[PDB]
Amino acid sequence: ITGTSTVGVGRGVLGDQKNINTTYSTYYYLQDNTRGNGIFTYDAKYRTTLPGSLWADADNQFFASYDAPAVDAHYYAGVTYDYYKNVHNRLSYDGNNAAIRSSVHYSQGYNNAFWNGSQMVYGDGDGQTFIPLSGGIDVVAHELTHAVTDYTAGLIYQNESGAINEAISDIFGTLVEFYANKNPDWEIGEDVYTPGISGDSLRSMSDPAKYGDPDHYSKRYTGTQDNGGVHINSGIINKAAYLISQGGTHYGVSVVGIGRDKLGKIFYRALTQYLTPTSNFSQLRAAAVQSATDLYGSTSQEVASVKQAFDAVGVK
Ligand SMILES: [Ca+2]
Ligand SMILES: [Ca+2]
Ligand SMILES: [Ca+2]
Ligand SMILES: [Ca+2]
Ligand SMILES: [Zn+2]
Repeated sequence: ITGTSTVGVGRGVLGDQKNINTTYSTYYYLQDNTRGNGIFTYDAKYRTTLPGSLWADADNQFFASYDAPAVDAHYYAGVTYDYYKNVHNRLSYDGNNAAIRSSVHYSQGYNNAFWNGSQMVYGDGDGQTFIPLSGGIDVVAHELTHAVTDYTAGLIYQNESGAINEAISDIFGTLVEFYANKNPDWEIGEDVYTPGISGDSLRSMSDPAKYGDPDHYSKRYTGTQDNGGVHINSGIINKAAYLISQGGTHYGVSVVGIGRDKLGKIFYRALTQYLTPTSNFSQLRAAAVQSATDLYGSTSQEVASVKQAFDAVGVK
């Protein structure tokens, strides 16, 4: 809508207070005009019809419990946008400042979130397996990253190329969590998963096997579930990415870590320059080696660590 840019305040899913960019025209709308062509947050009103209604509020204060998922979707989209702009010089997900749209309160008891090709969508959870999914900054950045991947490499959501697609989203969701300094870790979804149980998460990058996901290529899932295991086999790449950043010895293979900043630079380059819609794990390795080569030289420690990390998870 057309109006005056302003700033409101509210409380997120975890009860923390934050400022959010809104737009004023009779009502105050969740429309942030300070980033690209805008960040827009919508209310799906427990239906499955999308996008729903641009979020309208009478007084620019968002402290109602119904408000919480919208506050976080809107705010964390902004943070994710800032990460791509400040760190990788990328303007929104398409590189030309496309508007970012999210709907919250999607359906009833919906325990997922997703990018649907045009926008992000967040369930409220059922209150025991998940609380509202926009409460997790690694979740929001994971989904938004799917949009980045779709406009660049175009990795198909099937088999190995789909596992790569999921791992990239876990990797950048995590880097964005570290960027925001939001109690960062190498786990996925810990802030919104199982509010009854502390210390757990949906997936772990540092030790995928903790939840039954493979951490070596020899253990990859080869059946048909989950589109050929796109959320399962991602553990092999997540573990590789964790090793490149943090170092470690895994199945007897030792990796010298090069840290988060270089991990992000290497993977962002692989993603935007070398990967294609049908890339498999072996092609990911070549893309990553070539990226680190471009950036740091063929005899650098950085190239060496990328090679050892993929050797450690059995990807040749
Ligand atoms: Ca209000
Ligand atoms: Ca965390
Ligand atoms: Ca996390
Ligand atoms: Ca939990
Ligand atoms: Zn995903």
